[PDB]
Amino acid sequence: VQLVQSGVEVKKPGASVKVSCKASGYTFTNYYMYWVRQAPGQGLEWMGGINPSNGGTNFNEKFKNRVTLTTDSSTTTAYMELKSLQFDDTAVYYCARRDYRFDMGFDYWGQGTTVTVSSASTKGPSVFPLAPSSKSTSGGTAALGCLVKDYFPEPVTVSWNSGALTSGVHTFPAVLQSSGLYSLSSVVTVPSSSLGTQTYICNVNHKPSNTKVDKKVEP
Amino acid sequence: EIVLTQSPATLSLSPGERATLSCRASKGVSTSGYSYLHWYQQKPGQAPRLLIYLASYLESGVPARFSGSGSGTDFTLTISSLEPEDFAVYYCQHSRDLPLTFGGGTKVEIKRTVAAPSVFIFPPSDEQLKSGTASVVCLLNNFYPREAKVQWKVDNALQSGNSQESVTEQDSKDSTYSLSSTLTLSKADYEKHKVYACEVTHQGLSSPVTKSFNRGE
Amino acid sequence: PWNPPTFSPALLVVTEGDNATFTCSFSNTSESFVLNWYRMSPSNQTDKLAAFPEDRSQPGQDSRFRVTQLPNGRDFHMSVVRARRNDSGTYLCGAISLAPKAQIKESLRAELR
Repeated sequence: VQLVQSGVEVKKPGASVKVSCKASGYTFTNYYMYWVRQAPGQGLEWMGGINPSNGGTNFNEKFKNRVTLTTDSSTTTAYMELKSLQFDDTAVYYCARRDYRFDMGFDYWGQGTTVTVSSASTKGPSVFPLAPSSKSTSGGTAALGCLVKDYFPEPVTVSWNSGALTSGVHTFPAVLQSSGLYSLSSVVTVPSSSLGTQTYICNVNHKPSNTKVDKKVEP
Repeated sequence: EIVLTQSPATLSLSPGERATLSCRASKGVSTSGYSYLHWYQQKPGQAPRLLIYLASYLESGVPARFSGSGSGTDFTLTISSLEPEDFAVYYCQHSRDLPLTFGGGTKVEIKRTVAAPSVFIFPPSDEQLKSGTASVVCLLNNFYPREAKVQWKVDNALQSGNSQESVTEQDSKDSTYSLSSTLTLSKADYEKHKVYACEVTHQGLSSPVTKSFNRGE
Repeated sequence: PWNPPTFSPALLVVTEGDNATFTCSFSNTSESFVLNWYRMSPSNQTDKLAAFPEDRSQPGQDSRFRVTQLPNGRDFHMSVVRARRNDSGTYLCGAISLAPKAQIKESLRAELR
C-alpha cells in the first residue's frame, strides 16, 4: 500500500501548481482521499477531500476558491491543483487516505510535495568566511564557518573538507530574509591550536543554480 | 471551526519515562459515545503517522505503549514508557464537523543536564563589505535547554528588526542545541558605528555573556 | 459477538417524489460498531450513501439519503427522500467493528424500484 506524490515545485505568484498522488485500485474503492499542507515551521492545515467513487468533494472554506480536486480512476491517481499562488502557499502538501466506511483516521500519508512560491528567481549563493579569531575562541576551542547568503530556492548542501570533517559541525536551517532570498550558516569547532596546522574548506552545492563553490576559511 | 489546543508545547523527558500529552477542543467533538479525535506522530522531514483513532483505538502496527483517552473537550495521549524512537512531534486532529482541524503540536524532547552555551562572534568578511552589506554573526554552541536570549547591541543601542536566528535540531549525540543569529546592516550603517556586541542570556550562565569587537580591529 | 444486520423489505416500490424507507436492524450494545447504508454500483461495488452515526467528513455527501436510529436502539430507518428514476437498484446495510478495525458484516441485499 503506497501513496506516491509528485516532486518539488518552485512557482511565481499568480501561477498554478498541480500536485499528483498515485494510489492503488484498493485505495480507490475503499478510501476517500484528503489533502493537508504544512507551512515551514508550522503545523498541519486541512484543505479538502474527494470521493474517488463519484468525484464529489469537500473543502476548507479558506481554500475553496483556489483549489480544484480531481481523480483519474483509470490511473488511480488523485490531483490537487492550486491556482493563483500566493507567497504563503509555500508549504509541504500531503495527500492522505481515510477508510470510506467511517473516519478511522488518516492511516496512510504520501511522502509530501514541497511547493515554494516567490517572486524571487533561481539564484546561486554568495559564500563568505566566518573567520576564527580570539573573539571566536573559548578555552582551547575555536569556532569557524561559512556564511551561505542570498540564494533561491532551497536547498543548499554544505560539507567540510570534502566530507572528511563531520564531528563538531553544525549547519543551521536557513532563514528567509526580507529580500526573499535564503541564508544559512555552517560552523565547526576545532582545537584552537589547530588553526595554524590545519586547512579548513567549506564545500557548498546549490543544484538549482548549478553552483559548486569551495571556500578556504583562514584565521 | 472547532479549534484544538495542545499542551504543553514541549515536554522534556528521559527514555523510560511516562509521557502524557493533552488535547483540548473549543467545543465538544463527541457524538453518541463516539469521539472524532485522532493522534499522529511526525518526525523531521517525514509525513505524519497515525497512532490513535477515534480517541481510544490503537492503530494496527503501533506499539502497545501508546494509548489514547478522553471525550467531549478533553483528550490525552499517553506513552507508558518512552523509547528513543518516540521523541518526535505529536498532533491531534478532529472530524466532528467541517473544517477538519489539527492541534498546534507537542514536541517531546530529550531531557539532559543544563549546559551553558559557548558564545562566539564573527565580524563581517572584507569580501562581503565590498558588496555594500555587512553581516555580523553570533553563535551559541552546544547548550541546553533550548531557551536562550540573544540581543544585538551597536554602540550600546539595542537592535530590533534587523536580525534573524536559526536553531539546530537536538543533537543526536549529546542532546544539546546550537543557535546562530545574524545581524544585517548596509555597509554605510556598519561603518558609522564602532562597537558590535551580542549579549547572551541562558539559565546555564551565572550572568549574561557579552561578546564584542571594534570595527576595524 | 456478533451477527450481520438484517435489511427489510426485500422489495420496496415507489415512483417519484415519494420517500423510500428501508429498515436496518442490528442488535447490539456497541461495543462500538458503526453502520453503513450502501447501494450496489454499476461495477458491483458497494457505494456508501450514509453512516450511523453521521459521517460528516464524507466528501460528496448527498443529503437525500438519511439514517435515523429508532427508540428501541436496534432498528434504523434508512430513507431516500424524494426518490428518483435512477435511484432504483440494489441496496444493503453493513455493520462495521471499530476495534478489529477491519471487520464488516453485510446484510442480505434488497431491491428498490
